[PDB]
Amino acid sequence: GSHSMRYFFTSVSRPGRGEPRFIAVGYVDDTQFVRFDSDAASQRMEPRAPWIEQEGPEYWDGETRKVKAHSQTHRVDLGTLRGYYNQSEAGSHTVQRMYGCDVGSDWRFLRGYHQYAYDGKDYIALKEDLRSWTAADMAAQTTKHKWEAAHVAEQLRAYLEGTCVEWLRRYLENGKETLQRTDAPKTHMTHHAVSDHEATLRCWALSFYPAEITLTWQRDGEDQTQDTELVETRPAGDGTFQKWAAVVVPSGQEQRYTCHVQHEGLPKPLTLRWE
Amino acid sequence: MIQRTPKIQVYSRHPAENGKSNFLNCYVSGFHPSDIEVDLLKNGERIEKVEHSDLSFSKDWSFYLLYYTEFTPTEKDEYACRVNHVTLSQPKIVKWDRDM
Amino acid sequence: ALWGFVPVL
Repeated sequence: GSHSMRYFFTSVSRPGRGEPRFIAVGYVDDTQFVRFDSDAASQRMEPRAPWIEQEGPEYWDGETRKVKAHSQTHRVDLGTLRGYYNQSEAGSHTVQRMYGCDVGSDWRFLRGYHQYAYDGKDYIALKEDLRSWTAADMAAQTTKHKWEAAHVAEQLRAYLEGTCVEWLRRYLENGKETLQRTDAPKTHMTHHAVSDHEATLRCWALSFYPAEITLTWQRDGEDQTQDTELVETRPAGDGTFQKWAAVVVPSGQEQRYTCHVQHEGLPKPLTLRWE
Repeated sequence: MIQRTPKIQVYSRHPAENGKSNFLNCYVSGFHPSDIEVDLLKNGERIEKVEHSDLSFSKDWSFYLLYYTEFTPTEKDEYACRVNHVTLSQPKIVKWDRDM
Repeated sequence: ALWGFVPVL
């Protein structure tokens, strides 16, 4: 299947309470593998998955050096934007950044990303051609001009198509037991009478990986999207995910409903019925 | 400035079985800014041994965090998650239902 | 691994 590597950075100012807090996390598909917190004691990039713990001191010293450089810069970025938007020094603001690469089933480069958001709003982003930038406001355009003059897109492109994919492939092979695997969902249904003529049927999908999944309810074979309560896919905390979908059924019509489950770990789509 | 309310789900890692070790989770997602308070409660009192995941966010820039603690469910003990954020005029409490 | 060059806004 396809794969991806992504780094997420969050910088938050706190006027009158020291310098901004900076948090960095790295992911391969839906598995986190590293982190850095500017408020933590170690002041080092740290492992968050067993397969990356085997990397030597050269790796950890190198990622620590680079991550602190990211921190210092994104700490300063908050000051730069406050100026661009002429905002007061009293308020707390947020800068977010994300970059990474996607690889196809053949493990070759598919797409690359590098974008920012200020206080939850898109600020600047590299376009799909990996050569131009998207800037929504005047401020963003100032950054856009600086980056065009410094030929940032070109340097970035070399990372996205080369370095990024090379490391992703390495991680996929070193942690193949967990990254190249799939945990099919374990399923079941629950039935609960809400009254004397209506009951709730809930379809469960548990302990699955990756997170991508499709859960649906049908009545006589027709979709019941508007009558189905579907919760967001959630982390179990052990590396797997969970999700459920429910529909309220008139007592006596249970047999008309079917739950359908689609997941990469299933040899074939599942069709469940309460009976 | 943008402000998005957190979605809240309280649940256990494994299906709940009285007397068997497990983990109680409270997942908060879709919120902004990142400033947030999350507590897990046992019969109304705050549990002190609670950890949380490293701050991360979704494609639409909204934040998400998983707060969790080890616990052994009983037939009588009740649990819940209490959340406060700028979008909430009052702390929001969601009770654990072993069926959700 | 991280990108070694860090652009500035």
